[PDB]
Amino acid sequence: DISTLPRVKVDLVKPPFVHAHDQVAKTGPRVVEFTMTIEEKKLVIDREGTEIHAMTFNGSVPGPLMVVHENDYVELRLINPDTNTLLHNIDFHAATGALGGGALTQVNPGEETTLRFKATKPGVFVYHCAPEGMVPWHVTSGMNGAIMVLPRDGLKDEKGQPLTYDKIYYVGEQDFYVPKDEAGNYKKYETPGEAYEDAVKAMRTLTPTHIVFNGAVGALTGDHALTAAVGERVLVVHSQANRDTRPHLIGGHGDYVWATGKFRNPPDLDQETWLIPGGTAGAAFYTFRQPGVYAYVNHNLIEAFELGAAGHFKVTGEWNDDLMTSVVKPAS
Amino acid sequence: DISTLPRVKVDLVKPPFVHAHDQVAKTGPRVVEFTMTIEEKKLVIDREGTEIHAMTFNGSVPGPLMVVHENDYVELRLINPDTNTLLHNIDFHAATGALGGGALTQVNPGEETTLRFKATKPGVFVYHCAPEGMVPWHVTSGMNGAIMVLPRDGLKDEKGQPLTYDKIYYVGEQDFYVPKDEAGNYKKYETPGEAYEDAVKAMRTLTPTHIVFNGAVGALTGDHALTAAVGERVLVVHSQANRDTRPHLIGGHGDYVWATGKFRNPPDLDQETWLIPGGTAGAAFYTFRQPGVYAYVNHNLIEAFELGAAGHFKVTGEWNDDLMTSVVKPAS
Amino acid sequence: DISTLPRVKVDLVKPPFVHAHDQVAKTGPRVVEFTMTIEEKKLVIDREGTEIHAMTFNGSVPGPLMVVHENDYVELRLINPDTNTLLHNIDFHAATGALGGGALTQVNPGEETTLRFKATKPGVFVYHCAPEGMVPWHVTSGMNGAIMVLPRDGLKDEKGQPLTYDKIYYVGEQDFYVPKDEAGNYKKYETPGEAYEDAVKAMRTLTPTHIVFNGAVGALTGDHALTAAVGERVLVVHSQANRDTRPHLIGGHGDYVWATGKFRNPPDLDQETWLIPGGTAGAAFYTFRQPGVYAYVNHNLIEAFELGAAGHFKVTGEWNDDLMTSVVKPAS
Ligand SMILES: O=N[O-]
Ligand SMILES: O=N[O-]
Ligand SMILES: O=N[O-]
Ligand SMILES: O=N[O-]
Ligand SMILES: O=N[O-]
Ligand SMILES: O=N[O-]
Ligand SMILES: O=N[O-]
Ligand SMILES: O=N[O-]
Ligand SMILES: O=N[O-]
Ligand SMILES: O=N[O-]
Ligand SMILES: O=N[O-]
Ligand SMILES: O=N[O-]
Ligand SMILES: O=N[O-]
Ligand SMILES: O=N[O-]
Ligand SMILES: O=N[O-]
Ligand SMILES: [Cu+2]
Ligand SMILES: [Cu+2]
Ligand SMILES: [Cu+2]
Ligand SMILES: [Cu+2]
Ligand SMILES: [Cu+2]
Ligand SMILES: [Cu+2]
Repeated sequence: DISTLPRVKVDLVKPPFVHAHDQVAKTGPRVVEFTMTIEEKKLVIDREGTEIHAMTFNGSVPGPLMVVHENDYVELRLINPDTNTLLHNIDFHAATGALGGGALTQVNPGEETTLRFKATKPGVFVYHCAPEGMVPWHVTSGMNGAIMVLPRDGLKDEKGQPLTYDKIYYVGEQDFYVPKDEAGNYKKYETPGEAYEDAVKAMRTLTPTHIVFNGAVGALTGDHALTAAVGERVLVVHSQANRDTRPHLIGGHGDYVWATGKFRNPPDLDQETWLIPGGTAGAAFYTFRQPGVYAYVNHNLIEAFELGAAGHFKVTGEWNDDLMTSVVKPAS
Repeated sequence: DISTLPRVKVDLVKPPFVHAHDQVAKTGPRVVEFTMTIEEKKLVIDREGTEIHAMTFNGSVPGPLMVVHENDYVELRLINPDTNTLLHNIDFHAATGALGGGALTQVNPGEETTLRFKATKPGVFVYHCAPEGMVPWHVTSGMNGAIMVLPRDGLKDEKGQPLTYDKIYYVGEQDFYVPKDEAGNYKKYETPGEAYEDAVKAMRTLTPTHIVFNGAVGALTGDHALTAAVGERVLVVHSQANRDTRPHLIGGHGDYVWATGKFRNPPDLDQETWLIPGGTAGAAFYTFRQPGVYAYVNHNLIEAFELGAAGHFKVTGEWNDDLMTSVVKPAS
Repeated sequence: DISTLPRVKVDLVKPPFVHAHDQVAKTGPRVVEFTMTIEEKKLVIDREGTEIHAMTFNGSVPGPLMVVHENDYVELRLINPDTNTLLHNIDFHAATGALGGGALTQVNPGEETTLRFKATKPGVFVYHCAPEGMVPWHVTSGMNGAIMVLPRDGLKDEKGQPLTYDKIYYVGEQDFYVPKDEAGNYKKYETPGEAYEDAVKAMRTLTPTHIVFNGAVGALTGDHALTAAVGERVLVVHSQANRDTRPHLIGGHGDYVWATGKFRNPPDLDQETWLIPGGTAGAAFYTFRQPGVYAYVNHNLIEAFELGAAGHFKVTGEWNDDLMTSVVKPAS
């Protein structure tokens, strides 16, 4: 009887940060209550000032990472304020039935709904908006995030031993398809209905104009670089709701990787790069061994360095000359 | 001595259906006899009426699924009637030697041939036409299918326990490259030789115009939706002879997935989405838990909803409110 | 104390050949000394005579395969002669820290440097140039190769039994983005600085003009076909520093495949085709069972047969009619 279970209210945080949770479940199964408010908003996505009309869960691209344990119930109150213009819904790849929830969560502006589903499978999973007939437009406008369903006894390695992270980050990777005129400059639009056909045309090229982490070129750099210390164990959850990606930590590895995100499977060890298929979340665990700057990229390096799919870690601590050293510095 | 083995003649069926077979082999090794007749034919592939000249095995895109057991012999009589115009052959990725058979099966119009090969490796595998110098043109004109080589003791899970499907479907995914003029409309051609250079030009864009299941937009919908009941175990074989895909059951999962199709490997568990590389067949096993409509898609959602890579399941049975429910239906 | 370890100097060979090494380590850990000299040079990459300005390690595309054992130290002397024009460096995906070495190895023309790193993880790994702000340009100009870090006790199968190759080949796959004018012909450039913006424009299409093995269309064919004999065990290392590929041996299989290249993981068995993500090296082991010509391809068959991603094996020995035979040769 679900009414007999504890309820716990989660207050979400903005990516790449993740709301507080316990890796090993400290309670029995619970109804975990989340609220998200849809926000349609202008977002500047590149250094040139390109501005799009983003469609967001909770004001961010990606939407926030939700975290529960296997066999918890996820109860989401989804709010579509009357300041928005479009119909929206939500599909959880973690859920079973009704198109992941999408068939049950269609909200016009000025409406809300509450969905509950049982998180029966452990893993990281995409969630995204999916209104009938408009699905890729909403997803590729930024309306996607992820949910992590932890095993009740936390993560395990390929031998069944515990893997415990000290820090977790959520990197959402977004492909945008900003319409171009025949000279190649972006077009802008006066209403969503006036934008729709050229959004479809742009999408049908299958060639993103921008591929970004955390909603914009450079978002995970500078004062917003990811951080760690030598010796810290970091889990990086990475999602891509629409297109394949191939994450890579420049100067590091994925020590344990669930490339397709599902924790009942043993992780892949020692990865340089891994393929997260479009429509999937994956997760990589790494223990930092060296300080300094790292780049975390999609290793289509054009996508990373020309289109935006690159962020940084800043790692503090002691340099290990046994692992790497300059024997003779560059010289004539 | 192969002449001492039983022969069994298989009568193939049109995809997405699969000819009758036994999961666990009820006999010793056999020579399994198949016949396919090549048919070049016009096919309408979209709702707009776009018509291409398809190149088919047995009149369908994809060609039919062949099913044998490991260490059976596959004996294929391949017929190229004189009503066709082109040379064709067949390459089985299940086979060993002679370019998968292609070097031994070149048939002009008005010819036939018979190939035998031993199915030494269990899995689902692509087969496709591959005439020297014209390979991607034939494949991307629809001339590809798949063969399933079952282990003699049927499928097994990651722990070695049996996995028995109640139903099986074969979804062939086809990328088409319909030539476009500089305004973007499709061109049509008067002979295959007159079409060849612009087919090559279209292919070299690496951007399909259409990506379809079972040969056309919407083919696996309406009266031709896939079906199941709550509690039924379904295997979905999915092939893509030329380009990567990322299948996903919207509202469901791949409970056990051989993404790259080879049954000696343990399946991946609990997948949301999986990557089937171009040139591969994969297979996903799912037990339905909820009734209703599901969409089965390539989860590049542009490819699914704009280019055609989407089909439906219609599932009968009882709704489980424990797994999912609307707590508060959409309202003001 | 690294100074107490043996040093061994390796003399590299041109791909697809691989310098001599032992699979099972015959010594304790060593400092393995390599030297590479960067060469910027013109290369003709197709049958039409298209000529690009390639950026190479050691004069080849790909750069040579380096081979060490786990927990050896790799000490690379990297030389940038004054006959080159550009700044270069090197990033090893096998290494830990300093962007894989790139932060420590920036060499102007007329400079050299020596980097040492400990090869702590077994696998095949990409290495590539990565100068800040110019990364995809150098990589997609050919400036990438691979390193194999063997387990000290050699390769093992999924059950922990030895896998010993008789021959090894290194296939580097290169995506080139030759700039096109609005009629579609390639452009040529008078200096690297004058080429840079249109190189970036070409790359941003995400559509390679050429995808080649060993630096050119047809490079691994004819007198330069790969060779083997029936019964020989062959390891094919395959890298792609920037874009996904899907290798396939036409007429064969990958009997044991590390698609993402890391030997602590069990190999995938019986693969037809496998996905090597951009930014990764993979390795496939096969025992030949039939003589004749094989094609080794990227199984996007457009990429293989139209853009260049195809090579050949020529295999000597006895034909096995049990595995495959023509029962009735093509006839009227
Ligand atoms: O708790 N049964 O899904
Ligand atoms: O968190 N200690 O494994
Ligand atoms: O190529 N990714 O959908
Ligand atoms: O080494 N990563 O580009
Ligand atoms: O979902 N396996 O990582
Ligand atoms: O039955 N030997 O392949
Ligand atoms: O088919 N019964 O497992
Ligand atoms: O991107 N698939 O070949
Ligand atoms: O949830 N599938 O788009
Ligand atoms: O081929 N492994 O699914
Ligand atoms: O040998 N420690 O990396
Ligand atoms: O090299 N003999 O296994
Ligand atoms: O589609 N490969 O990057
Ligand atoms: O069978 N390979 O194209
Ligand atoms: O890296 N696993 O092949
Ligand atoms: Cu929406
Ligand atoms: Cu989805
Ligand atoms: Cu054909
Ligand atoms: Cu093939
Ligand atoms: Cu360089
Ligand atoms: Cu790299």
